[PDB]
Amino acid sequence: SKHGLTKEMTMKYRMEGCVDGHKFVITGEGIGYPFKGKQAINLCVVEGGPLPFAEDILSAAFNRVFTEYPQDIVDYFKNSCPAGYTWDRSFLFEDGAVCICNADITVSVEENCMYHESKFYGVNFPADGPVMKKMTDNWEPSCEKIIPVPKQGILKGDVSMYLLLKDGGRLRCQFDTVYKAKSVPRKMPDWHFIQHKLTREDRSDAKNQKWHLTEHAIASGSALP
Amino acid sequence: SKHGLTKEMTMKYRMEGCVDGHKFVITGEGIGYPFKGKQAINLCVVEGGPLPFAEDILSAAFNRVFTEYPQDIVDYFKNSCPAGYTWDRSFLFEDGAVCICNADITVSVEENCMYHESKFYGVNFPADGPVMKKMTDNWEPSCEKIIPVPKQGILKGDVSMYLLLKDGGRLRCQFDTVYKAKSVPRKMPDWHFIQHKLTREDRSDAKNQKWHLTEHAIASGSALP
Amino acid sequence: SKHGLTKEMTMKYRMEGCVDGHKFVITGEGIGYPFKGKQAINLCVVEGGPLPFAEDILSAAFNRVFTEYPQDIVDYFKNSCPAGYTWDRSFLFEDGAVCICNADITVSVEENCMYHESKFYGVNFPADGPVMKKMTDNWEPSCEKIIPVPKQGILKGDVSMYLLLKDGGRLRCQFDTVYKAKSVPRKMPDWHFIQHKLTREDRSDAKNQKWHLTEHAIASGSALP
Amino acid sequence: SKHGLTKEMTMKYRMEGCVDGHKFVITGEGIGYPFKGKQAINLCVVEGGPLPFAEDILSAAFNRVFTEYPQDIVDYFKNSCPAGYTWDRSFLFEDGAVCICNADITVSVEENCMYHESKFYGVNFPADGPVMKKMTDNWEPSCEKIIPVPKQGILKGDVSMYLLLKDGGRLRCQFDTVYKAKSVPRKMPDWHFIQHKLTREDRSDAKNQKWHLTEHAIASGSALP
Repeated sequence: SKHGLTKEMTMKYRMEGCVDGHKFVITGEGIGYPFKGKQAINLCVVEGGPLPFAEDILSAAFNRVFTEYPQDIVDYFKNSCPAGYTWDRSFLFEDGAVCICNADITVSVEENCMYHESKFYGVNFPADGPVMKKMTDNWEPSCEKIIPVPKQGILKGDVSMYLLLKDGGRLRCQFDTVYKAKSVPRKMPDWHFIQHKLTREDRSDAKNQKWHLTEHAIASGSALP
Repeated sequence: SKHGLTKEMTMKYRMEGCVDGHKFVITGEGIGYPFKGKQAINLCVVEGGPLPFAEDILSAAFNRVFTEYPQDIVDYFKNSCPAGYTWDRSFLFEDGAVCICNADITVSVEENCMYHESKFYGVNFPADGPVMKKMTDNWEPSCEKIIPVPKQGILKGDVSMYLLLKDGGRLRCQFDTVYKAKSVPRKMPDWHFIQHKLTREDRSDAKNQKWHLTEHAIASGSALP
Repeated sequence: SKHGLTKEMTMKYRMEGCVDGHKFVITGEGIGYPFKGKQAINLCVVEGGPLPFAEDILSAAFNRVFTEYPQDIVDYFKNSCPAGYTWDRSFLFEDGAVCICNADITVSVEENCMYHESKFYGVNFPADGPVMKKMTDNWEPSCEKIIPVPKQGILKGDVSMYLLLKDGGRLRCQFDTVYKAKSVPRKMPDWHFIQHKLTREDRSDAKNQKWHLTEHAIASGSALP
Repeated sequence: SKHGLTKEMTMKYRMEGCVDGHKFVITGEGIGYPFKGKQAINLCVVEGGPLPFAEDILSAAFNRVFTEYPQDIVDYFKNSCPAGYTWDRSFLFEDGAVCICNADITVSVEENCMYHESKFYGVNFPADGPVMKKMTDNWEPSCEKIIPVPKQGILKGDVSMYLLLKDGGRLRCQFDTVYKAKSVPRKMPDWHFIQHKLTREDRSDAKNQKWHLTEHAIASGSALP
């Protein structure tokens, strides 16, 4: 219980959102390894299912506690634990669609469990587009830049994301994030990168829309000396 | 009760939102003239006040039923009444801040009253910026383009907005809106303009954050023959 | 010769540019009415023809001297004559393509003729897109906002443009312009609108790519009192 | 003379451009190591000096031949040699300024020298801004994503850049590039990253504006297995 964290943790999730006027509630459970930056998550749509839009857009909404950090970069995210941190993100798609997501991350040390509460709002996805037609096929791996805001004790993230399409194409989406520990820390990182890789597999049956998500994420500094 | 509307109506409002992590609830009452495109509104912060951000950002969230339309353009908004219409908008500020707002408009014909329920979410306003420092001084009058989407029976709005600043400057914000009647109509307008003019005056006292808002709005076609 | 201008003038044009690596030179002649805001132009491709891209993208590059101004708004553009004015514009298309155009406008009072010299550079139009496939069908009429920059004696223009497509669709393009009289004037306008309407008709034959362009443009203040 | 390249090469440069209406010509000479991804360049302003804008904006305009590539990623850039390749880029600054740059790269095998011819156009830098006030202090190291366009035999680059400011701040700029070998190759890379690090030092004296630029660049695949 280095910051209330252990090598293998469980996670519980609850998301509320509204995309193109369609409301929904999703819940989930997962297992992850904070220090390896690995997590695996099972989501279940609990209101408003089946969703009229691609599962893939919600992927990056479901915890930088799961990142592998080298000893030589401050780990703003694990240091914020157990109380945790919150984040706000805008997604700007190349076709004018816009999302905002908000999440709150917290640890129960007694349960060795992370609680994740999020809100997802999306507007202006064209009904004819790959998201509303569910023609998407996961995000490509990426490199996000993490930038400290020193006067404020918060971080920014900047990653240009690509949602791959079933027809072989790709849809660009700009993520701009604000990461805020619940207690603004005296120790702050220098700017660094975090690389990410997602997998997503639908496991929906007759009763329920359900899928499986994984992330693998590793922080690092510039490769140039 | 042409569409359940009369020449002078009252309006009730309830807004829930969250800007840079700060939650709030606002309620309001107003009086307006649908056919003149004129409205006047009094807002009161009922949770989360005083607000940490400029009142001005919420202005365009508080009803295209209040627009003066010439006989020769279909009035998508009055035609949707009494049931009403919903809209979704993204605000993209020049400094990277992003909002989304959602509203639902409906008429009680028996009460001669419009009900307005909205949600406002904003992220990434810099703490040092004019919005979070409350250094803004109303929006400049504008011309919004309204564009029909014929296969779908909905409209888009496109207006480039300018929030004026107390120091003499201006902050650009791009509004992209989707307007959706609750029943998709057979009669749709051609593209047209709507011009808008807002006024805003804070009337906050010791007990309550409160302000007064007005809009005047007129639709028209191109000025070129 | 109010500013070296008369009610009906001729115009000569020369444009050099490069779009997606393809270089070209266009020359033209026209006739216009400065005080009515009306002009008609004939262009001829003189190097690099036939063009691999839609004629329509060059339309707004070919003179705010041709705008109808009411007496109650300063006419920054006619006041700059005969010496004239220069302008710089960025075009940002919704699909990531980007152009820049630069023009220089000047009067020969002796010839009652406006000289127009411009540069047009475009990058990143997808080869598969409506511009490079020549699938476009004129711009929709628009309303540009003109904004004074008082410390500097220059104007900005902001117009959200829509290039119509032969298949019934539309392509958004954001124009941001800087208008600079060659002598920064003591008399500056307040912000106002200019509305525009273009027509374009190809008149290409066997020897030469050629087309005809017209503009009609009228300035005005807000329609709200 | 693997593709006409050797381990250490000289480079000659000529740039023509225009930023906010100010024209200029720059020439340069350098020495670099193609296989190490290292180059060092000396620039001299030969017309239009001293420049009214920060040297730093021209930095990324002055050759992906200088990138360290692992054996397991196709090197589109060295493979295009000696004939070479061309590229087109848009720069979109957070404050609305816009640039376009075009370059042509070619090898003289007999002289063991790379020739670099470029064009740089910038508009809408505010006179009051850090670029026009020369208040900038180099770009931060970055990670660019290189994306193949398989039907066309060209690459795209996407990098979100940060120009550091003398006052401790930062200015965001989005680079979107198109890389085109003069002969479209049968061998194309998969998407990968290139990381970059620039240094810039002014060496201007009484006669001439002059500076020294270096780049170090290394390609790599995702760090996630």
